[PDB]
Amino acid sequence: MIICSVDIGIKNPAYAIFNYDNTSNTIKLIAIEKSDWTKNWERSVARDLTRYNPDVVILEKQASPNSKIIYFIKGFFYNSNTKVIVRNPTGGSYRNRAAASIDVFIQKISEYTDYKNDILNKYTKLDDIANSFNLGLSYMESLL
Amino acid sequence: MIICSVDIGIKNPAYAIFNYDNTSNTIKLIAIEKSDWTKNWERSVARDLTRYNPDVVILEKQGFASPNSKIIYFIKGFFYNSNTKVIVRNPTGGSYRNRAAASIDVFIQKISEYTDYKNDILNKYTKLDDIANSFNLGLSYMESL
Repeated sequence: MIICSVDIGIKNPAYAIFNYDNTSNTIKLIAIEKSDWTKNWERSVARDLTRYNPDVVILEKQASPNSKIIYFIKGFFYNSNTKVIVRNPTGGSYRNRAAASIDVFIQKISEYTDYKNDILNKYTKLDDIANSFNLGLSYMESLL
Repeated sequence: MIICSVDIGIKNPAYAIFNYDNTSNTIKLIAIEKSDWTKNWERSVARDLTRYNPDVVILEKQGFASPNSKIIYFIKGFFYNSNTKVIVRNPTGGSYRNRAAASIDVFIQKISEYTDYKNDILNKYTKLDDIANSFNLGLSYMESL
């Protein structure tokens, strides 16, 4: 089973891709990447989602130009075999949320990837990365 | 060529289906029906759009603050990379009731040129707002053709 969580944005989208092994009840992080959806966001989203052929897609619940992406994905995976689930954002002011997410990320990712240093060196801004990672985790917590 | 114009609404959706013959430069109305998208709007929209297998789909432009852009972009994703083109068109002044009145007048007087089935269309559907809207939207698209 392949899981695709997506922090949705135009200038700063991000996606985390997990592999779910129901046999071993374990979870392995495959890849988190920062994307760009400013030039033909439709084709960019289709590409980025179908790249790894996911079994389930997790979208962050958000008048914003991102609900169009939510429903574009919903229509794009409707007649397919991929389930699209929209989840709530994974307290305080809205500005504190990104800091809490980055802390939880930098402290929780080491259990899943073993590739922490290169992820931190490649991507300096950890907002959307942390958001997608925590969104995927919050979905999979309901599974186990 | 089959053209599908869609007046978008949850409790009051409507769709007009035209047949476009580029050879004869003529246009024939096939069917206009009022739909219901209150129970699983996703399945309802997929059903109503794939019903006649259209070559092009015409969608009404809606603001992001309206609960209908979700239907717009659901359709866009639903027909993406397919052989059906999805085009969003502008609404075909004053109050919404004056807009609907002008649309109903243009509809009730212009449909007879295309369907020959005016009397039964008027007898079946009493409220003509969204029906007229979808018909005029399809016409406004084909005028560009």
